[PDB]
Amino acid sequence: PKIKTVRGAAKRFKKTGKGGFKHKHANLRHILTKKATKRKRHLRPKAMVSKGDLGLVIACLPYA
Amino acid sequence: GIREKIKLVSSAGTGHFYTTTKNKRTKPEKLELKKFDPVVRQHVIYKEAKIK
Amino acid sequence: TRNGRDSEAKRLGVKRFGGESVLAGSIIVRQRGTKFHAGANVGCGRDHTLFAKADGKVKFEVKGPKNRKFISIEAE
Amino acid sequence: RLGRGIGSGLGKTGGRGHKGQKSRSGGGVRRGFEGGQMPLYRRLPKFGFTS
RNA sequence: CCAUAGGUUAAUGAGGCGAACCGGGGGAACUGAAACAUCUAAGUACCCCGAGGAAAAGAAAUCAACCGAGAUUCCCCCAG
RNA sequence: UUUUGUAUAAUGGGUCAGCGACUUAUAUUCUGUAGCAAGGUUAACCGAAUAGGGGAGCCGAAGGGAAACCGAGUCUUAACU
RNA sequence: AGGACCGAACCGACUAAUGUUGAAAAAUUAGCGGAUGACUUGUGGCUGGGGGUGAAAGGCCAAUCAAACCGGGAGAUAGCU
RNA sequence: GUAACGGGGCUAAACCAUGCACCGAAGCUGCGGCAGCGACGCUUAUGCGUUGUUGGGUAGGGGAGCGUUCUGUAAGCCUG
RNA sequence: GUUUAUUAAAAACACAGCACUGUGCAAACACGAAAGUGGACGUAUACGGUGUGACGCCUGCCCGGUGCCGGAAGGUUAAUU
RNA sequence: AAUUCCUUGUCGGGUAAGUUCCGACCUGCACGAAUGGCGUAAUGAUGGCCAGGCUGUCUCCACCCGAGACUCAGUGAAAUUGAACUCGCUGUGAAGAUGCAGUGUACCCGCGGCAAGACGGAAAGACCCCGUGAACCUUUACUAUAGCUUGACACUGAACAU
RNA sequence: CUUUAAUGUUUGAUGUUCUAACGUUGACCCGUAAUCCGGGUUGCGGACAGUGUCUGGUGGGUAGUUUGACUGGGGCGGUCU
RNA sequence: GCUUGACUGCGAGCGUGACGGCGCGAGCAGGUGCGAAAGCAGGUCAUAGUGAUCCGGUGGUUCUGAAUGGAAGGGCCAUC
Ligand SMILES: [Mg+2]
Ligand SMILES: [Mg+2]
Ligand SMILES: [Mg+2]
Ligand SMILES: [Mg+2]
Ligand SMILES: [Mg+2]
Ligand SMILES: [Mg+2]
Ligand SMILES: [Mg+2]
Ligand SMILES: [Mg+2]
Ligand SMILES: [Mg+2]
Ligand SMILES: [Mg+2]
Ligand SMILES: [Mg+2]
Ligand SMILES: [Mg+2]
Ligand SMILES: [Mg+2]
Ligand SMILES: [Mg+2]
Ligand SMILES: [Mg+2]
Ligand SMILES: [Mg+2]
Ligand SMILES: [Mg+2]
Ligand SMILES: [Mg+2]
Ligand SMILES: [Mg+2]
Ligand SMILES: [Mg+2]
Ligand SMILES: [Mg+2]
Ligand SMILES: [Mg+2]
Ligand SMILES: [Mg+2]
Ligand SMILES: [Mg+2]
Ligand SMILES: [Mg+2]
Ligand SMILES: [Mg+2]
Ligand SMILES: [Mg+2]
Ligand SMILES: [Mg+2]
Ligand SMILES: [Mg+2]
Ligand SMILES: [Mg+2]
Ligand SMILES: [Mg+2]
Ligand SMILES: [Mg+2]
Ligand SMILES: [Mg+2]
Ligand SMILES: [Mg+2]
Ligand SMILES: [Mg+2]
Ligand SMILES: [Mg+2]
Ligand SMILES: [Mg+2]
Ligand SMILES: [Mg+2]
Ligand SMILES: [Mg+2]
Ligand SMILES: [Mg+2]
Ligand SMILES: [Mg+2]
Ligand SMILES: [Mg+2]
Ligand SMILES: [Mg+2]
Ligand SMILES: [Mg+2]
Ligand SMILES: [Mg+2]
Ligand SMILES: [Mg+2]
Ligand SMILES: [Mg+2]
Ligand SMILES: [Mg+2]
Repeated sequence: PKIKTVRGAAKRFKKTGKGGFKHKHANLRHILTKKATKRKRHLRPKAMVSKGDLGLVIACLPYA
Repeated sequence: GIREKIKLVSSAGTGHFYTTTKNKRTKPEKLELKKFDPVVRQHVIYKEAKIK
Repeated sequence: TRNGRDSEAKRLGVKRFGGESVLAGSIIVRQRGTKFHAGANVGCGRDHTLFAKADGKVKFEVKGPKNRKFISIEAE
Repeated sequence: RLGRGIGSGLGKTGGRGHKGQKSRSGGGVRRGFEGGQMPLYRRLPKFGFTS
């Protein structure tokens, strides 16, 4: 049968041009006020998936 | 922790606000500060409000 | 017992030594209190972290009445 | 062809090592298992919508 | 009291068996979730009823999207 | 066989013969190889039928952004050297 | 008269020896308790598995019982050997 | 059961200090053989006085093979 | 008297007796999706449940906790509107 | 004390000597009144203790009668078993050696016996621990649920009085 | 607007009296050779009881499960950022 | 004494982590405060004062709006 994508990972990672995956930074949901503005500002932009986790992401996302 | 978080709402009506904390035992008077408003790109007076 | 506690080591110390070429903004040493003081072309962070304000070679020197240790960057 | 004698180089274990999950019949953890922690695709928050 | 229930005849028909497939009435747990309740397993196993050579479904109070298509069933896509 | 470590007084086997354990399907990624090549390839099905037809689709040649959108740029921001 | 007494059949099974791949997957030998009773026994019948039945030990329910046996789910699962 | 030189035995066959020998390993060196790899000389998918060097091995990774049954080759070939 | 058939026959269980409590008979209760049946073709001098366990002398104090019974004014409170 | 930890409590009786028994004492670690208290004739394959009789239970075993064991003939198993050309000692060593080192001893092979060893045989240890094992059972563990109970609506209507 | 006196209305709260739903494991008749059932007559009860949906309370009666790890074995103690 | 830089958008280059992440940062843009100015200020001498994701709540937003116009809901920003 067709492989089923892990739907939780498909809603958080988008494939990029050179095969990478972008995700939003964590730690920015509901305890952010006590965090310095500089810390919050750096978490706002999108980030690249680290090399260690590339294999796990590709396994969860076989069709994308 | 007994200090409670508050929000400072801009008077310009943009709806932007900052958040901070204040001691409720002392300093009952409302907090007024001049802070930068990103919507109007100017430093305006921010007024204390209730987080909800 | 009521002991057996510690915190993870914060990896302080000298990261770039004398004569090393560094890029602007690279931190040379992380410390607790001003063990080293900022000299020419060297900035001081809010936690007394000394960082390079220009490209060049790291040089350590001792000057002043207090016999203190200073870090400067010779930007060629 | 593993497990077909000493000379084959894959005998008596079939390349699976010694008594792990990979050595059990039908053994092995599911995709995204991080040893017990919630995996990275669950530590991180969801974002966006599909148009 | 008529009636009705009931009773006695006479005609037809049905009874049971049989592999799977089919429709319907009921309907688990082990297991997976590295535990476990929602969930999964699964409307599966099993039980029951009924029918046929097929059954079921079926001739739009259906879809489309401002263009149109024109009952149902089945296959490949759409698409993990 | 299991172990840091077994002549070990740790497990296994009385012996022989026969049998006895990494397979299969689908999908996906990588390598090798062959073909074609900015293109490649069809599935069901049709078909005297391993041919041929069928390009329905799928992947690739363009990305950025949550998205609308823009596009060799794009997002972020009022704007970015 | 008696859930009276002594004591065979009958029924029980307290002690000891033997037997422990037995004559016997619970018995034999010598003693022992009850022996007109809440006794014992024959032939039929009824109660069915989360149920039965139990003068109650988790006992018994076909040499199996803190949940019988048979088939099915089923190649349950087994981070263990 | 001697059992605290392995034993015999030793007054040096012990210890100390100098020497010169010898024994001693699958180490090293000779004389052959096989294989992997590196840069060369010509030639190089082949290979050549090549040369230098390497070749203990579990888990495990890589590479190259043997043999068994069956299909084509094969209405061929082997065989009273 | 009964009990762990097959290592325990006992001080364990049962027992007559005693007390509490439920039950007015389409009884309580129990087995049953239900019908029904048992209780019982019985009727509180009866039946069920619980604890104690002949007989003799006796069974003292605590209703705060937890249950049960009685009360219903007030507080709180579901479906519904 | 079926209850007493300290404990063989203390005293008395029984004995030559009694951690048991019997009688008291009370200091009841931690008895107690129908989860009954205390007594109680009779009963008991009931528990403990004592005395007489009686005896091979014993001092201390002896003999004898039978059935096996032993020999012969016939029939003819079993558990177990890596392979054995299967000695002692001391030391070493997966840390208790028939198998290693050293050394001593020992002609080859049966039969009747004894069980010290072969960590002898039996049965993937019941104790201990572990597994995000199983099962039963308990409860003011969690979530439910049968049952019981409450009300609204329906089956279900009329009239009158407040 | 308050205070509201009366006025009809619309919903409820009880109490009383009916019968016609419903109940009858009261009597009698028939089906009928019948302690079932059904029908009829009559009496009693009666808008209750009882049942359905929804709903609050109760509920080891019965289920499905949970009940951590480190640790000079484990538990207990301590610890977990 | 005067004040709100306990500023908004960003950030060359580094540090420390398996990762999630955490930390340091000159400089740039817009607006500020204190100084006459050079200049300093992106909280506190520094290192503890803390909690991921999911789900739900609040405000903002021409991002989306299942035929169309809205809307619900979702997204983004701020935040519980
Ligand atoms: Mg190998
Ligand atoms: Mg193994
Ligand atoms: Mg392994
Ligand atoms: Mg599970
Ligand atoms: Mg036919
Ligand atoms: Mg052995
Ligand atoms: Mg064996
Ligand atoms: Mg290829
Ligand atoms: Mg074709
Ligand atoms: Mg096309
Ligand atoms: Mg760009
Ligand atoms: Mg008698
Ligand atoms: Mg007798
Ligand atoms: Mg014996
Ligand atoms: Mg008697
Ligand atoms: Mg049995
Ligand atoms: Mg069971
Ligand atoms: Mg079975
Ligand atoms: Mg199954
Ligand atoms: Mg199995
Ligand atoms: Mg060599
Ligand atoms: Mg053939
Ligand atoms: Mg017995
Ligand atoms: Mg018996
Ligand atoms: Mg017995
Ligand atoms: Mg009793
Ligand atoms: Mg009370
Ligand atoms: Mg009271
Ligand atoms: Mg004692
Ligand atoms: Mg005495
Ligand atoms: Mg006494
Ligand atoms: Mg007592
Ligand atoms: Mg009392
Ligand atoms: Mg009492
Ligand atoms: Mg008796
Ligand atoms: Mg006695
Ligand atoms: Mg005597
Ligand atoms: Mg031997
Ligand atoms: Mg020995
Ligand atoms: Mg020894
Ligand atoms: Mg012998
Ligand atoms: Mg012997
Ligand atoms: Mg013996
Ligand atoms: Mg555990
Ligand atoms: Mg339970
Ligand atoms: Mg389960
Ligand atoms: Mg533990
Ligand atoms: Mg719509």
